[PDB]
Amino acid sequence: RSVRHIAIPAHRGLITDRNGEPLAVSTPVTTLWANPKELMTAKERWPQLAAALGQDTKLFADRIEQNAEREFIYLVRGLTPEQGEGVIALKVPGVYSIEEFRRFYPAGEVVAHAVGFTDVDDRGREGIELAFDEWLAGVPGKRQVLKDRRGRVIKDVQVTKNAKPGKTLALSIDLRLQYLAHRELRNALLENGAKAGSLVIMDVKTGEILAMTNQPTYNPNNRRNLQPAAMRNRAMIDVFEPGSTVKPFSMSAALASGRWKPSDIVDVYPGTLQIGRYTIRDVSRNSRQLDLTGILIKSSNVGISKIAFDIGAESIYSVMQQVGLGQDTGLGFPGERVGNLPNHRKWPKAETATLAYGYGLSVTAIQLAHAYAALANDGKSVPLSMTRVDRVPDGVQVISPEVASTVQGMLQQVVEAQGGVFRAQVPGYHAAGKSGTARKVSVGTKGYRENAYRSLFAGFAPATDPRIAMVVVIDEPSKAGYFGGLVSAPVFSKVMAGALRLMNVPPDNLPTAT
Ligand SMILES: *C(=O)[C@@H](NC(=O)[C@H](NC(=O)N1CCN(CC)C(=O)C1=O)c1ccc(O)cc1)[C@@H]1N[C@@H](C(=O)O)[C@@H](C)CS1
Ligand SMILES: [Cl-]
Ligand SMILES: [Cl-]
Ligand SMILES: [Cl-]
Repeated sequence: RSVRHIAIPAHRGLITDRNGEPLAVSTPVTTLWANPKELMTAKERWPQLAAALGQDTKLFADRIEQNAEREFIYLVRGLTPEQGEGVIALKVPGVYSIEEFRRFYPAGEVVAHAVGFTDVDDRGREGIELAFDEWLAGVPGKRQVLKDRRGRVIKDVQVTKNAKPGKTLALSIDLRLQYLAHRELRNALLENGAKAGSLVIMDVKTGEILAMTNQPTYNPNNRRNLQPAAMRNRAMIDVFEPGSTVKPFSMSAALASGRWKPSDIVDVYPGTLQIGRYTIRDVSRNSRQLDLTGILIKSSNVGISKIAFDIGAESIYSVMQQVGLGQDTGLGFPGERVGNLPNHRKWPKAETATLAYGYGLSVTAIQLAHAYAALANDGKSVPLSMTRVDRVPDGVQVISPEVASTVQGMLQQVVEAQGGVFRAQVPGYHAAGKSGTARKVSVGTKGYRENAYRSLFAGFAPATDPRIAMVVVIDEPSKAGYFGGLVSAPVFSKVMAGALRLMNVPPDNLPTAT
């Protein structure tokens, strides 16, 4: 007869949203174990015990007989505390209970990518659970039990070490906006027959990530049939060419250069522009000349190319780096990518062009939203945060108030003007933003696919005092068009309207309110 040492399960720290809503919680459960040696002295209680555990009488009997010489086996794990003491009430000799915890995710698939999960051993393996594992993990206690010759538990002798709970972590996420964002992205995925998507909502003034959702997603409370594809927090860990969505930054470089002003007109006839062996092409070849604003409204590649040739790549590269494209966010989310902003010594005409209209670089959805947040925040960039922020941090002026203000105005025109991106309009509010439509990279070679696109829309609102920026990305829609302003803009409209209402933001455009 010896003294066995056994663990005292500790509480894992609570993860909440920014308002205290539970996202990850350690819920008390009871596991039943048995001493076969003791159970063998009470065989006639078996059929009753077997039925209380929902097991076939003979199969249960087989289990115990196969482990007869043994002193410890598990009967069932993770019952409710009531279920456990219900069975313990049967007073079957050799049946014991252990009070433990199971990690439970109340929002399930809605916040799976941000939150992640713990594995069997209670260690974080994905998402925030992994990133803050040290913080969240408690330290298990220990106690001593005396058992006799036949393994029968005789006495609880002492607690050698108390258990200590993990610490509470409050995320920057607003679960209300996360629900709204999650449902709308799913709907659009399904309407459009798309393969994947992301949606990011950011507070432009504080840097707090208010929502981050992706499709495909999964249920962390039930991972039985989980495939690896569904696990990716795409918004942070997948990179893409932003296409036309970087034009407002190219345009920001232009206005900062002293060589351009909004009234300037650019001749974009014939809608192509040969340079070398490569042809810069416009998709909407309907106008012959466009002012600066009209270059954004019609999303003219030729137009932006000509401005780019005039100002040079370095000024464009510069603004893109400054707003944080291809830069480290400093969030340290597991697997998070920085993307790439190519740095050349000599910038040929083509590479200057393709950079200015958003190819040759790669960003994440979170980075894109960050850049639009800076633009919306009168040119002041603020560090990203995925945890609740108490004090509004000190920002860095990355674009002058004046340039930012002008570019905000052009983007508002992109949504509201005739021939604009009208599906992006937000009932009740003035919205600003920019669509994008980008050919996907060829599988198995260099170059681009002729029929697979990524639909983008990026923006902020309300125009008169911007509070939130948003990025909607949808991959390979195949059912109802593929242009950014057809596919992603209506999602922007719907989510933005809901978000601003949920945040009680006063409407700034009542003739369209509800
Ligand atoms: C902004 O996103 C614009 N989109 C396009 O021009 C794309 N272009 C491309 O995907 N690519 C791929 C790679 N290269 C060489 C490296 C290119 O030169 C290039 O242009 C595009 C291509 C085909 C089709 O059918 C559509 C788009 C403009 N933005 C949109 C928008 O706002 O969503 C529109 C309305 C005009 S095209
Ligand atoms: Cl990276
Ligand atoms: Cl953070
Ligand atoms: Cl791609």
